[PDB]
Amino acid sequence: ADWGPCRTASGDPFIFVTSFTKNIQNPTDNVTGQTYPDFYQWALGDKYSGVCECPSPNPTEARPTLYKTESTLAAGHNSTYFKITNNLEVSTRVYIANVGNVQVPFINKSNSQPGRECDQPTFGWTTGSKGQLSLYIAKPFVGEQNIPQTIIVSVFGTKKENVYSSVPISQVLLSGKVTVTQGCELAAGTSLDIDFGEYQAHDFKGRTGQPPQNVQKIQKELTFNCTNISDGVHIYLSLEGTPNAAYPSAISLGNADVGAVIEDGKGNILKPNDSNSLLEMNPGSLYEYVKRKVTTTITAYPVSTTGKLPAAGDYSGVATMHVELDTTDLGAKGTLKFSLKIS
Repeated sequence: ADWGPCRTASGDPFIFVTSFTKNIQNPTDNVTGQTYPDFYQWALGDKYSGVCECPSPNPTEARPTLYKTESTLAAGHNSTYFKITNNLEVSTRVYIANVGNVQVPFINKSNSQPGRECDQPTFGWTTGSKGQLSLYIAKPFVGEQNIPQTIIVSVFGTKKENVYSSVPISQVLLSGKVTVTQGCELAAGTSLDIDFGEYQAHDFKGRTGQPPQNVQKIQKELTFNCTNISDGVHIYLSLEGTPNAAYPSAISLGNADVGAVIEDGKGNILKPNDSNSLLEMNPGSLYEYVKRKVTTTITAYPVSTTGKLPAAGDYSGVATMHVELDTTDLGAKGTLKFSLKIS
């Protein structure tokens, strides 16, 4: 006997089913505060039957339906974001006819469609069927996070401002998956010239597969800033480059008789274009949840490839560093540029 709350035909809310997959491509985006606003929108084909309290089953007046939403999740980082998992938060908008996509929570939003849905349930109710979700990283995670089926919002309806039932007319069930990507980048400000300097041609004579007489070995420290790589993963350096034809352990210097070698300081040569030749780096320790600094030194020097007296000239060559995980090739991270002078 007065305008009041709406209910479904059964009394139990109608459940709308939603889901998404978010794949975060940039490793470094996996950071506290990262936000994907209004990234997923649902536009569902499901509908339900409903009826409201009214002063009689066929009242003289009509009234529009007013809608309220409430989050069914715990509070997140502000009044419109709510915790969905240990690491993720969500914010929602729900469509109300003749209003728009209204930010949850909201109250007393009118459909501006006066009616008399007061007697037997009527068909065609859709509130809940359309909405939009925003995702927020509260804490970064490694790998993937699966959001199991969870009710995230309750929709209530009424014919009387501020008078709502404790039982919603509809709810929104969400599931989904968020993934992150492993990555490493060479530290900024790292120069990649390796200048072997000058040698007399006679320094290489008769020294096949070895460095020259009076060799000045070059040492270089490499630091990679890696993200989303858990302990237990081995992280290697590998070289992409043209091997010397006579001595393939060496990188081409555009001369048949001399070449460039990179090794680990212990005589283990990192051979170019050889998928079995890998230099295991120190993977460091996680910090800021998902970051780690991965380091190695390399030792470089020219070698005689043939034992023959090389011609005087200015020689150069290149080798592109890759970082590989176990392999997964994270891609080219910088090109070493070799120079050698033979007088």
